[PDB]
Amino acid sequence: KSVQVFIWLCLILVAWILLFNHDVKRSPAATKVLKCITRTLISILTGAFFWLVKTLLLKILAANFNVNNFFDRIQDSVFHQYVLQTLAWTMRVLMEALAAAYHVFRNVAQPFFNYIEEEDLLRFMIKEEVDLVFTRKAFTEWVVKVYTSRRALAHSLNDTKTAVKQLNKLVTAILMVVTVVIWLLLLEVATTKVLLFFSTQLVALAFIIGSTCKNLFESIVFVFVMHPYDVGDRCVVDGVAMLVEEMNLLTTVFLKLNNEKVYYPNAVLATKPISNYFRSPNMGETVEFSISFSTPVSKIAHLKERIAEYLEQNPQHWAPVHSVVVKEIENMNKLKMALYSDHTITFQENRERNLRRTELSLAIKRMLEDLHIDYTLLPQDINLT
Amino acid sequence: SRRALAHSLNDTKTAVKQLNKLVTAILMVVTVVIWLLLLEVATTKVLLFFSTQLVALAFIIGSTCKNLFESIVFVFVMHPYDVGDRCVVDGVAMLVEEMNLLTTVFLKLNNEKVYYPNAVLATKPISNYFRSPNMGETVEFSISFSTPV
Amino acid sequence: FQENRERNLRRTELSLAIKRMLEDLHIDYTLLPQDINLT
Repeated sequence: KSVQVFIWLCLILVAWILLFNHDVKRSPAATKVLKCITRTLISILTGAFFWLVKTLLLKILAANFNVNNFFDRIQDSVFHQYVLQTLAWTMRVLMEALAAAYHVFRNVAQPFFNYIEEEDLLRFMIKEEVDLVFTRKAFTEWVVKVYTSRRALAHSLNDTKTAVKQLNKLVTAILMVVTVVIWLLLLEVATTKVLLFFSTQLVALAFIIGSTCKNLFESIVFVFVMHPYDVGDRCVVDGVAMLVEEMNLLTTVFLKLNNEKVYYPNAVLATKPISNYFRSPNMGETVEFSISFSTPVSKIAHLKERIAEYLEQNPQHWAPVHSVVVKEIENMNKLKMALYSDHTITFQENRERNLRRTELSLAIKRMLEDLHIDYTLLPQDINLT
Repeated sequence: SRRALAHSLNDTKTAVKQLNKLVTAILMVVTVVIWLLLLEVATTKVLLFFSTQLVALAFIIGSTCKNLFESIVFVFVMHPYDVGDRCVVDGVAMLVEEMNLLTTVFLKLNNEKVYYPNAVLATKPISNYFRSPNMGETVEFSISFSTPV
Repeated sequence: FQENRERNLRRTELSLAIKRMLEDLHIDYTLLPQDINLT
């Protein structure tokens, strides 16, 4: 549509030029109005060109956001469509997009059949599709997680579109003001001295508003170019973890682990390093405990074996790979012990992370108690008088 | 090591491609404006207005362009690390992940993903384990003063 | 230190070895004695 209107207007301009190109001086007054009309036509042509470049910039930014998120958005949409069947166009579908779901899934599944009913899936989709898509409770939890992910994707799309809309509003404002001032200058309405006074006033306007414009440009470069996180991602800034809430071009809204709302200037964030749990691989855990220096090495080997068996017998929570080390020896009485193991998830699920860590710590405490590993204070020599 | 080398080559090529895209953009805009000026299409006053608007565009975008140029100078000229190298920044060890011209992605020892502005890294000192020689170890223990020599 | 896990495992092994060697030699640490006057 943009190129269509542009070519229409340029054809209008060239047609006007061809008709009046002939040297036919109807009247001196006619020449003045003809010059004014020509200047206005070329001014609106420049305005249309500015509109074209504006829409090109906005569309390339939208395409970058698409290459960033729309792939996962379409994947989630396809997964939701497949789940519903068992129980551009993609952009439009994404924009359009608990207990009840679990009850519906249970009703669909055959009574007294914990596993997913293959017959029901076969009647609704192909066997290969059902296998690719694939305990009723686990299926319900996965469906709830997929619904939450789709809601988060929709919120992220809305945030991106709102940021793009605000950027479009700002760019359109500057474009319109530039177009009107260009039309005024081409009409040649002001004298030289007044034009110089306007020039120095524009220089002062620049000197003043340019600091905030630089801040704004840095913020949008951080938001779009760097693009460190999406809406709903749990991120750490200056050592404190939060959750992304909004995507304003000049600020970002965060929720702390206590649900406290926070506001951060995007320019300030650009200077700081940013960490993202959602985009990170499976995260690592660490537990610290202390034991006496007199502990035999055999007990340490037994503890290592118990840790290994406990970690390998719980693959749904912990990866088999793990390490146990000694940090330092204090006064030849205390040994500092550290365990390292990786979850099957990231720190995005903070509550699940903490529950799993508590379970692992209690398990390690029980294993240490079983092995009779003890800690002791250094004996004190007292001389009476 | 071969996989890491391939990843490093891909990261370098992607950084070069982004740099090429940016340079091509500025080159194309400069070429079209040069063509317009040589065609002599605009009047003097409109040209002066365009000149002051370009001056304002410079005043605004030049801070970010300076940051970008510092970042690319740090990435290419200084070149302190490669992809997959384990480096220490501000006392914390990490692993290089990506080689963006304006940012670098790191993985901490807990596998946590981190983002650092390349301009900020340029100001800080950087340590690299991969490029370092065989490293030294140290162990501390305490004993009584009455211990015989 | 690129192989952080191997580095830490080797350091732990060395620390345990040093602990065993110190225990064999009967090298000990002691707190300073405290003088107490009853009333």
